[PDB]
Amino acid sequence: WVTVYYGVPVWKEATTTLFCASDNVWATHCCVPTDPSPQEVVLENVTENFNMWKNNMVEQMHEDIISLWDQSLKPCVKLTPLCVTLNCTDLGEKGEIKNCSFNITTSVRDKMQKEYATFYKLDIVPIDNDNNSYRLINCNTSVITQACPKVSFEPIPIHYCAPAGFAILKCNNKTFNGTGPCTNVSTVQCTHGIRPVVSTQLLLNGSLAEEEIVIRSENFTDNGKTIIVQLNESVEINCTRPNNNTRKSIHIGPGRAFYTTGQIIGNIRQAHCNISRAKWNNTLHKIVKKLREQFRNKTIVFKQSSGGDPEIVMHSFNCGGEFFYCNSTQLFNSTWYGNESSNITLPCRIKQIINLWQEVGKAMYAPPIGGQIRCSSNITGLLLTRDGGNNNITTEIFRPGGGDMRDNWRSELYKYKVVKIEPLGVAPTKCKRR
Amino acid sequence: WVTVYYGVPVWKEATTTLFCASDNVWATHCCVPTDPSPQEVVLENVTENFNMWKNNMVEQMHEDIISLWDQSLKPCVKLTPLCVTLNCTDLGEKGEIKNCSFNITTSVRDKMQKEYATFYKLDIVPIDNDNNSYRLINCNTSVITQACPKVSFEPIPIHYCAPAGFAILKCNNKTFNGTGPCTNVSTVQCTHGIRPVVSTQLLLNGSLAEEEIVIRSENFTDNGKTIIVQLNESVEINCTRPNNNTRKSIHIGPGRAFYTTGQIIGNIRQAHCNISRAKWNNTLHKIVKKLREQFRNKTIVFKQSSGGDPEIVMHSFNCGGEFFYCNSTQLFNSTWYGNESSNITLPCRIKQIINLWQEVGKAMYAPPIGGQIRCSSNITGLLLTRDGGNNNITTEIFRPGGGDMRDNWRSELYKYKVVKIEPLGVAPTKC
Amino acid sequence: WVTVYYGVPVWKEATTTLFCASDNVWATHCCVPTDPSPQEVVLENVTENFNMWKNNMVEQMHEDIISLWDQSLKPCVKLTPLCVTLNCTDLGEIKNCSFNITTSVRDKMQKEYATFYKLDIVPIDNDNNSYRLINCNTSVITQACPKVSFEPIPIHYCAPAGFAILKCNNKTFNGTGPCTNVSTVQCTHGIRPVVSTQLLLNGSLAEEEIVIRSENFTDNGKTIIVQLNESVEINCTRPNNNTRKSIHIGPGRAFYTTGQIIGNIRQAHCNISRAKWNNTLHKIVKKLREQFRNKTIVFKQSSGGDPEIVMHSFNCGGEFFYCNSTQLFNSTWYGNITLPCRIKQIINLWQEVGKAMYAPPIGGQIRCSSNITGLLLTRDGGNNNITTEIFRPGGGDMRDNWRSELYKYKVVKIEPLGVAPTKCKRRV
Amino acid sequence: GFLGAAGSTMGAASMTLTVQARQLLSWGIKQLQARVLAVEHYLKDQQLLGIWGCSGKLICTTAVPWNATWSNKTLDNIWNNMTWMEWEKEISNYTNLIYNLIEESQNQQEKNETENLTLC
Amino acid sequence: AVGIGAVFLGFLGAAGSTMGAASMTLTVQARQLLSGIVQQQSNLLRAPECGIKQLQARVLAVEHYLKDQQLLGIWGCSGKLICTTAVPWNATWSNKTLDNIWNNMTWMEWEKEISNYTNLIYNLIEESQNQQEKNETENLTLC
Amino acid sequence: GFLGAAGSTMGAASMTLTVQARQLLSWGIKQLQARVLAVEHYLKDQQLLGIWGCSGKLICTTAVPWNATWSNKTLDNIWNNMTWMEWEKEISNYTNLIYNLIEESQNQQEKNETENLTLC
Amino acid sequence: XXXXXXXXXXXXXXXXXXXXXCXXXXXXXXXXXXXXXXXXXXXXXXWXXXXXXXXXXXXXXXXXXXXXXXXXXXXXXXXXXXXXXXXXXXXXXXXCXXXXXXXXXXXXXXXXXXXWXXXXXXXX
Amino acid sequence: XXXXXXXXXXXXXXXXXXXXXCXXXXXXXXXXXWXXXXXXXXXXXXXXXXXXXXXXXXXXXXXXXXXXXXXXXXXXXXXXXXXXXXCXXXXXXXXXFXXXXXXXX
Ligand SMILES: *[C@@H]1O[C@H](CO)[C@@H](O[C@@H]2O[C@H](CO)[C@@H](O[C@@H]3O[C@H](CO)[C@@H](O)[C@H](O)[C@@H]3O)[C@H](O)[C@H]2NC(C)=O)[C@H](O)[C@H]1NC(C)=O
Ligand SMILES: *[C@@H]1O[C@H](CO)[C@@H](O[C@@H]2O[C@H](CO)[C@@H](O)[C@H](O)[C@H]2NC(C)=O)[C@H](O)[C@H]1NC(C)=O
Ligand SMILES: *[C@@H]1O[C@H](CO)[C@@H](O)[C@H](O)[C@H]1NC(C)=O
Ligand SMILES: *[C@@H]1O[C@H](CO)[C@@H](O)[C@H](O)[C@H]1NC(C)=O
Ligand SMILES: *[C@@H]1O[C@H](CO)[C@@H](O)[C@H](O)[C@H]1NC(C)=O
Ligand SMILES: *[C@@H]1O[C@H](CO)[C@@H](O)[C@H](O)[C@H]1NC(C)=O
Ligand SMILES: *[C@@H]1O[C@H](CO)[C@@H](O)[C@H](O)[C@H]1NC(C)=O
Repeated sequence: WVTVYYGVPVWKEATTTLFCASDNVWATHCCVPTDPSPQEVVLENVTENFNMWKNNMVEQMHEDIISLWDQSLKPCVKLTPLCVTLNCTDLGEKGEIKNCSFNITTSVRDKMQKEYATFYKLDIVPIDNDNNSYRLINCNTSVITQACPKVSFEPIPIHYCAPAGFAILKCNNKTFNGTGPCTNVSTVQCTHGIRPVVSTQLLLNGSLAEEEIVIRSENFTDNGKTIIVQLNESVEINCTRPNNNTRKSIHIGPGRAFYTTGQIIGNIRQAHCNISRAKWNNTLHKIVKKLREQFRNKTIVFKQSSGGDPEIVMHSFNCGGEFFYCNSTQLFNSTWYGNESSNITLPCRIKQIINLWQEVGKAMYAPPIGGQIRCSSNITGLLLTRDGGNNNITTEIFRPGGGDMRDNWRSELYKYKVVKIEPLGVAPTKCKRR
Repeated sequence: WVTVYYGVPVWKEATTTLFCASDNVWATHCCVPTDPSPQEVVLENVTENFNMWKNNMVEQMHEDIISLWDQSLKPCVKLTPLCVTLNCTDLGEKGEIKNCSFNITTSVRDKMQKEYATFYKLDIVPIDNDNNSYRLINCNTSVITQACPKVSFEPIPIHYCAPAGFAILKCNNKTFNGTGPCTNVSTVQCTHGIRPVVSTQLLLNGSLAEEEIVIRSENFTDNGKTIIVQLNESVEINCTRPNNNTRKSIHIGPGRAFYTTGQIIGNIRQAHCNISRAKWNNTLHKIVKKLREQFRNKTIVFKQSSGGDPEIVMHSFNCGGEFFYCNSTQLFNSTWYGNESSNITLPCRIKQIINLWQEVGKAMYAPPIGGQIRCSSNITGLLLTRDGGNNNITTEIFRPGGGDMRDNWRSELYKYKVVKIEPLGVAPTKC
Repeated sequence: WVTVYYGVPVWKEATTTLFCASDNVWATHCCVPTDPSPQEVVLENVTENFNMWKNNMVEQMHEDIISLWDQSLKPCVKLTPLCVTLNCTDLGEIKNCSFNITTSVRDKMQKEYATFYKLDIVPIDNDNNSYRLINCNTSVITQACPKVSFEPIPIHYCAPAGFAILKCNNKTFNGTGPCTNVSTVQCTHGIRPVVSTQLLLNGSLAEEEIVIRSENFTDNGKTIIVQLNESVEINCTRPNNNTRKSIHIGPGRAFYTTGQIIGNIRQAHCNISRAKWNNTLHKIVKKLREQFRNKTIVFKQSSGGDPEIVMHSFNCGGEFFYCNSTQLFNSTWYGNITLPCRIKQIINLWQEVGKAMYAPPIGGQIRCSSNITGLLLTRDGGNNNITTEIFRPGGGDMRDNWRSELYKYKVVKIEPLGVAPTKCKRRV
Repeated sequence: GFLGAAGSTMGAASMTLTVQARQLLSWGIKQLQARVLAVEHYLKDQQLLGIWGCSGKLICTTAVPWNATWSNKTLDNIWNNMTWMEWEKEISNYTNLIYNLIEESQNQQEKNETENLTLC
Repeated sequence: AVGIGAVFLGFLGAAGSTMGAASMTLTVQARQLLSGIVQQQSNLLRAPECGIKQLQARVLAVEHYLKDQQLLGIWGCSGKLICTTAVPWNATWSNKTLDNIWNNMTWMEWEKEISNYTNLIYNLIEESQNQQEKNETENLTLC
Repeated sequence: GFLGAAGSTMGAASMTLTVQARQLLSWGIKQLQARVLAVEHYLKDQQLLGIWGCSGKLICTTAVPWNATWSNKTLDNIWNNMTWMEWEKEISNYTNLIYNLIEESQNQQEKNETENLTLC
Repeated sequence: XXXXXXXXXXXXXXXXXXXXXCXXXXXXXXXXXXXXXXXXXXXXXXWXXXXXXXXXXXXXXXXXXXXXXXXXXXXXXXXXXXXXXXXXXXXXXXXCXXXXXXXXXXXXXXXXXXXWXXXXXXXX
Repeated sequence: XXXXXXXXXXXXXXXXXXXXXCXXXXXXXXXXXWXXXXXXXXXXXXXXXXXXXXXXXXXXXXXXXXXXXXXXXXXXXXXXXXXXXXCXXXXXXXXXFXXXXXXXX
């Protein structure tokens, strides 16, 4: 009369805790081995509504990244004893790197030892007006923790996996705009491999579009929303720190060693980064061609972002353990009209005291790496912001940079949603109970 | 023939972990919502033995309270750089509040900064023979942790609830003396709302007796036991901290600030509590009548607790966010006979360094609250201790204050016991 | 016809997490009550393959002991204010060291005195008076809490439901291979987590004679575990009537040291019964010759006076003894004893990097009443052609102090679901 | 495959009830709660199936009439022209009413099984 | 209003009633216990914002449910509130008139009366089911 | 005794299935994981028995004649002259695929109960 | 003997919730069913609701089941009743009463009003 | 079920053996209770169950029969009979009351 069916293939939207599979900090945290050849069950006749900007998988990824970084830094050397006056001189540009001396108590707590350390200008703030007395940029208002040299934060592919009772639905529409119905949807246990790459303007080592550049925005006419551009072909970006550094340790406690550059061999050089000019020009041409679909009959103008701290206006990234802040102005300085047809060297600065999550009263010190650093990354997407208050004219201005760190992960999680399985269904059959 | 019955209305005494529900430390911990119109079932013809002095719900409440107090102080500022010599001058009786200066190293390790802070006399102990040289009390033998200004410890009603498979039995005898059989028993899943109020002599904001004053003791003959007096009517106690304080923040580290009082506006005035004289006089008369029933044909004399330690000879409480230590001598200084017929302002001291749970090597610093503090609490019970050795006289001596902290909560949990449900059983049948 | 059976008494060898029961660091950890006398089912007509050398119960015991020790020392005093120059005067095995230490009050420094052993004092200058606390240069020395006992007590390792512990009851079992007398228990016996390096004190005795087990007996570099059926009584005496005092270095955090030694200062010695030890070595060589036939057995030691490599290290309840093994293993066998020992207060039992523990002294005088129940010996390689077999004390690591007791146990996973043929139809 | 029948008709999906039923059963506290929660969800459904006289069955026919205020499409379309997702959405507002009647029906059956037929 | 079985007394309401009358409220007790997880999940949905103590309480509640269900599953009692077996009652377990047991005793008094024999009785019940299980396949006329 | 029949023949050992069944269910993360794992194994086996038409049984004959291979011994050689440990070794292979046959057979039978087998 | 007495709001608005209360006296609340019924002007009494006091085992007339509630406070020994969106047509003299619970050793039961309170006139 | 007053009125000048019946749509078994709904008062119980005299009931108040044909009568309605003869089916059919007969005398 009324028949109960258990094992009904239905689900409802739900938020749960996801676990993480891999295959240092990521390998340790995402300790679950992955399953080769995931079942990837195709749903032959379903339509599922997605919304990449309300996806709680991004919120969980963000919280997991912050928690993992915090746990990784807890069992490490604190730099509180170094919040002292620094007597700094210049090396060699012409003042970018300083050789600073100070009086610090050593591991045996009865001897004051004069020590020398090498600091970058961005990490040093003047104290006095003599141009010699400096202090660490925020040591009086925050606790600076040295990253453990044995703990690697290098991004690796990770997979977010649903617990039993839940499933992840993946949109397999190659041109899906991140919101609305997807009519070609499959069910997976885990997401694809996602690299937790931290950057502020360009998306590095991400996924490429299958057929075309896809430009996504929560509301394209709302100037306050970040535009995420997913490229269909990567652009190679080759960043380097050519200075050959010899590292030394300064001991500041019973087993608490401060790491600094001991000496620089050869000449001091700028940590430039090279992007191919032809590939970037074609990339911008194709971005303009797709962007003009949302902004009809407008000139597309690329400009650098409004002035501010390097974390806001420069391209920030982790290259081999060093944090580079590159001047991207040469990449976003052009006017395109739509009637066109078809090396860039970016200077960069190195900053050792990093506050990646904008925490109050906390900062990380990245110890120097000796030798030279070279990275080759793939630019797979862009974060653009459209100027506000810009109307009544025939041109649009786009600037690099998005919102917070979530924008770097939505670009990978845009095709996934987590659903809860509801196996109990009821149908009005006519069978009697007995 | 053996017949198996499942759903048998049988239970056994058991100890389990109860969860906390509520309708701030307590709002955060007791996150589970309560049920509307909670289910209570009266058990007819059921006699159940209760013993309020062997009730594991009290032990759990005690451990949970201590655990939350310990957890809430974990991320807060530890006041270790302040255990230094203080140059303290009188601020005003004039010496109750002192203006103390000290040389403290600030967040910059090579720069010494002279700072000023305001401390109460009870928190400052002289160290040298210089009348102006003092140090913080117990800072050399304990770690003083500042309470976080954003964390409120104000007690709210909470309910202790049994997990499924267990039930809480309640005694509905309005004059039950806390031990022995109870013949009016009901089963509930959650206790009534209990406020985790901390005090040393008077029980504040508690439950009132349904019918008359009920006096309970594990053994009345044994004078070493605490006597818990549950009142018929509450007595209102209105406590004031009249000083208008301005909070000041002293930075003692890289993101660690110490909070003190920078200035006081107006005159320095004594904190005090106002208890109605007629209501207290009636309360003591009624208590004496019940004590005479327990202690037949004897004179009942109330005296203040002996000793000089403000923690045990004064009425202390946390109200308004500050800890008051009030001199209750005016309340417990009387002689009553059997032929008796049918404002009191208590001076109070403020103490900022509180060893609230009698910990070894630990203390909390209560930061000052600016403005003035007003408090209105209900006195719903008393803890009395009887003097021993008076076996050759006709007068009994009672003093305020009990022998334990748990006694403040037994007075609320005395009517509840936790039992485990045993739904399965067997019996012979006519098969 | 296929019939499914549930509750089948079969199992596979498996590694799972074991929990712990006990009747102190082990107290409040091994929180489960023990069996009301052993609950054991003897399994008749069964054979079970055992392997004491690949038994993950030993590895779990190792990890559990390290974790317990690491947790036990966290809420204790960290001796970082003491890594200062010491002015030490000989009493020169034990020195009276004075130092200027800042106390709990940040504005005041006191000149304190403490008693340190030579093994815990590092010379730092050429004046023969300036010394520093050992390893404080690079490690954090944590004082053991004086209220927490590290005495080894019997504990029982228990399997979770769905798993069972099988025990081999073959009194002469070689440690590996098929066992023909097997029983089922839920918990192991009262194993003593004794920390030692050669002597295996306060262990279990062999049921019969002396049983000598090894993973191979022909490979070089492997431990030989000798289990005795008779105990050898040892009374290790530290006849120094110490009076202990505390030094307050932080806000209720104090360092505990010996304040004075009353009477004479004498080297600690282990009084080992001569007849029992001589008979023990005699019986050991008599059984050892069954495995190393037609050979002379001698004891020729390893290397010199390295407390953590060559000397016999063992605990007594806070006073760690480092004994000179050459007193006991120097004989030639064919056809009282007073063992000198040193005391070391700064130890690193599991060779951790950046950490060390300070063991507070025990006041009064002490006697370490203990039994030799077995030995960990290593054979000297390359002597197969000289007619004399050379053995030495030591070798291996801490795992061999537990393998000698857990050799008779294995953990198995129960597989209650079986399939078997029947005569019945489903009758759908 | 798991949920492979999700886009199929209600009739066809009845042959995949065992595919989902097995899949549903399978740092630190963060993940330990998930395992406990998964068990509770499994048991939640089993308890509901235990309350209803549906224990041990994938398809359980009840004794509750369907002639109420419930939205009920012709069976030809429910089983051959509808999937379970749209079906469950169609009757979503009546889910609790349906469940309550099923429990009530079982309680009457229990009275017959436990209170009336007092045989042995 | 008129009927048999004091369901309206609520959970444990019949605890003070005699064994016979209280047998009409087994459903009341069972519903309170056999819905503990369903009800707990419903209570959890009222405050989604809601470590060791909570997991121990939840695991214990699950273990108690599963142990009762396993024990009834081992006995031939699955799905039944009242279950009878093939085990005769021993005169040593309790020597009383059956009418007085059912009409002059409550279940509390009864369970106290036979407490020392409860585990013994349970073991006998299990033994009888094993014999029945063999009878289901040993007697091939049922197959 | 618990597992005392392991060295006994399969026939005799079939009488202690409840002895083992009772014993299959019977830094705080370590103890909780041990308890959760024991619960998960119990439920895993109970679900497998209940997806098959074996719920509530200790001995369950299913709708499966023996297929090619699967067993190399007859009824007397297995039940009277062999132990369960020896049996597990004898059929250490052929431990899968049959489970899907049984699962599908049970689902087909439950569907048939509402379509054409001993119907309604 | 039982001396129940009713009290109620002086007046209610039309199409608004209404409530009333009844105090028990000289009787156990438990082992009896608290009840309320009301008589419209120039009409026979109609039963409205009842609840077993021992466990709040409420029951109500089907006509009012969708817009009625009943509760009691054992601590106060008092019953209460309410109805949602009370219509003007609901005006009546509403009385509370105790219906004895005629429990037998056989677990039989019956209930009917026995002890009546004076009515509380009410209108919406 | 439902209850109804079969007699619209049961009035007499004095001392009549007045009677009324309580009819029903279905049997009320032993629950056909009676009450005296006196003017300006809550109704008094007249008889419990089908014929169990109410506590302190008058000796002259008779009750008889049951269920769908229950009845009650005065031995003699000597005084104060002007009360409606209410009855109820206090059984499965909730606690439905009859219209009540307009008794008088
Ligand atoms: C709790 O205990 C009381 C007292 O034992 C129980 O009440 C008693 O119930 C019996 C029925 O089992 C009553 O007997 C009946 O009395 C009437 C009186 O007119 C008589 O006509 C019947 O034939 C029968 O004898 C007894 O009077 C009654 N006693 C009292 C004092 O009320 C009560 O039922 C028990 N409660 C539970 C929940 O078991
Ligand atoms: C959506 O349609 C595409 C084809 O346009 C399907 O793509 C195939 O997906 C399978 C997945 O196993 C691959 O093996 C094939 O190689 C893909 N084919 C091509 C031509 O690329 C896709 O699976 C469909 N997805 C859904 C959910 O219906
Ligand atoms: C996509 O990639 C192909 C690669 O050949 C390229 O030709 C095409 O222009 C790209 N599309 C866009 C929109 O950039
Ligand atoms: C970056 O390096 C790769 C080889 O690692 C090379 O293919 C690519 O052309 C380089 N990019 C630029 C912009 O020079
Ligand atoms: C310091 O400690 C001693 C005991 O060692 C105590 O007597 C003294 O009062 C303490 N000082 C302060 C300021 O509390
Ligand atoms: C305390 O304050 C309350 C506030 O309402 C007032 O009623 C009471 O009389 C006051 N009592 C005293 C003793 O001041
Ligand atoms: C999807 O729909 C088509 C008809 O449009 C049908 O043939 C096919 O079987 C459906 N898919 C599934 C998985 O049943």
